Amino acid sequence: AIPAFHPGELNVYSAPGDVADVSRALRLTGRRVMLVPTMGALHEGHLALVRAAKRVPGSVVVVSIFVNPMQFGAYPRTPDDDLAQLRAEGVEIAFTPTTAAMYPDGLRTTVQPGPLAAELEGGPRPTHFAGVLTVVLKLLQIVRPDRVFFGEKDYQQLVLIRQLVADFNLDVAVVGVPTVREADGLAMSSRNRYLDPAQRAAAVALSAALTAAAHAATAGAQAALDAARAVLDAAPGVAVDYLELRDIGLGPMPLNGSGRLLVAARLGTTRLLDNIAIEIG
Amino acid sequence: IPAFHPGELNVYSAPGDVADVSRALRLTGRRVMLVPTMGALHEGHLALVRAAKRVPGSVVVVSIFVNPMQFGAGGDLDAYPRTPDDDLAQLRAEGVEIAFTPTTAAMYPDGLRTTVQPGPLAAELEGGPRPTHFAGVLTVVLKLLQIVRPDRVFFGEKDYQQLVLIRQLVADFNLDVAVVGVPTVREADGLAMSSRNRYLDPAQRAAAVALSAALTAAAHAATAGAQAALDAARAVLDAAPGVAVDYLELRDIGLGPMPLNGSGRLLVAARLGTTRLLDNIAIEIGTF
Ligand SMILES: Nc1ncnc2c1ncn2[C@@H]1O[C@H](COP(=O)(O)CP(=O)(O)OP(=O)(O)O)[C@@H](O)[C@H]1O
Ligand SMILES: Nc1ncnc2c1ncn2[C@@H]1O[C@H](COP(=O)(O)CP(=O)(O)OP(=O)(O)O)[C@@H](O)[C@H]1O
Ligand SMILES: CC(C)(CO)[C@@H](O)C(=O)[O-]
Ligand SMILES: [Mg+2]
Repeated sequence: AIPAFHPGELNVYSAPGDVADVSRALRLTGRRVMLVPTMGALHEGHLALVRAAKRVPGSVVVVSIFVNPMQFGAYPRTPDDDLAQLRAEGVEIAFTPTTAAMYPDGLRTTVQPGPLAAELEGGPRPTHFAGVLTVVLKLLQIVRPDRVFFGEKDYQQLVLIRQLVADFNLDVAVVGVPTVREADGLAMSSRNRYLDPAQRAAAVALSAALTAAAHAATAGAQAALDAARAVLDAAPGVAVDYLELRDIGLGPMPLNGSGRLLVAARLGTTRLLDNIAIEIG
Repeated sequence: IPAFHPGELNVYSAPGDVADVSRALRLTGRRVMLVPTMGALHEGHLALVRAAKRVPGSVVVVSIFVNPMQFGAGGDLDAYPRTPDDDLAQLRAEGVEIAFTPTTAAMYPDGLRTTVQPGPLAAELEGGPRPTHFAGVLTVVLKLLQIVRPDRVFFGEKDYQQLVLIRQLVADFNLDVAVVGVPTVREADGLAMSSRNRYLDPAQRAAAVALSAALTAAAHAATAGAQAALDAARAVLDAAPGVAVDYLELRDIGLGPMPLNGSGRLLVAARLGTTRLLDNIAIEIGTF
């Protein structure tokens, strides 16, 4: 028998088989299942993902809350508050599995990403994306959503998930949602709370550098890169790990055309990242 | 949706075509059965097909694809037997409605990019000397399952380690498909059917009976314990001319990090000339 599902209410399921059965039943009833993968501690950035999923006609939104140990090398856990926010957004399904339910046999079969996973964010964390793709593949198989939502803020992650979907012939649409930003441009992130006042003010340099580059781009790729570097060079205590212009699939940037500029920097012990669309010329 | 002529063999090479047809069939209530093969079909494959065919209201999809990823450098890939015409004739004779025959470019348009990394069992037995073989197998099977989205997928017990690894793949990635193992089909004297049997000359073919003879002798000797079972198999293999044993191992049925306790599987791999043959059998320790 299919588990109970109360429309218009937030239905919480912890067992994978339960959400799998409900999702299947709902799709048969005329709903389009939308999956929004999270690790909890929800903020406006996550709500933008949720709102994107909810606006699809016939949508039933499934928000997974799962701190995936495999993508780590202390993590904030606010169950009650996260669920309240989801209820406030009109989300009808929350999937909150335990590590044991997701990995009943430990790490055995896993996903091995292509070479892009060793670059950029993969430099300091070479096994991070294998963890991300493995848990995302599992969530996709459990929930079987029509569309899955990820923030553009973690652009490399978004691109790797598009590679996962294409490479494994997955029947799901991957939707990238624009980065939600604080009033001064800083990309919203749970980790921002760790920045002291001086670091928080200096942190504006990442987004300022990216938007400066996007507008400098009419003058060419070098102009865009040099403008971004100048902005980052005007900030104290911002240790840039990388500032790279690539094509939209993160391969080498074209002579002209569309691309993406990505930056990551360390402010004290907090690593921040950001990125932006760039049109060369 | 491409054309689907019921009661006839429909051949599709494009992944999108078989995906669309399978989806359409599933939507009308028919249950889709997938039998993955690398072609060069023989009675062993037909047993998988018949097992699939008997599921009520099923539509059977047999994929034929010599997967380059599971072959290690060498002329192994080029040497693999290919008999496409006889294969399709056999499927028609079996009443199969769908054959999926993708091209290498359709399956690997981006070369080897995202792939499946099997658990530790993949580095053992068959994987010892071929460390990337099972990643090739699991990657292609994962793709075939996503393309066809069958309710059940059929594999032969002959390649027992492969069957176990596919069950791991399905469990580990939460795949919504039932894995069905089908008993090994054998020639009248016991030889496990295999497309590689065609490389045994008359003498090697005669000597090859030793693998199955050794396994069945071991299964009956097992009432006396594991040592008796293994020694009986070894004696039969040792009495066989021109049979070079690669390995003979008795393991728990899951072939995993668990000691043998009552129910096991005895696996053997041996070379007759350049032909490497495999076989395995269920073993019950201390049971008559
Ligand atoms: N500002 C933002 N705008 C849009 N999506 C965002 C976002 N911040 C995070 N997301 C998305 O929310 C999902 C969950 O990612 P998390 O890492 O759990 C949250 P986070 O804010 O990035 O925390 P973190 O600072 O610990 O990394 C991802 O798809 C992520 O890209
Ligand atoms: N004798 C047999 N009985 C039952 N299933 C068999 C079988 N021989 C092969 N199969 C199964 O048929 C499927 C396809 O395997 P193939 O590699 O295409 C044929 P093969 O005969 O095993 O070729 P090979 O000798 O070149 O390895 C596998 O699931 C395999 O285990
Ligand atoms: C499972 C399989 C069809 C994958 O190519 C192949 O390994 C085989 O012949 O068993
Ligand atoms: Mg994050």
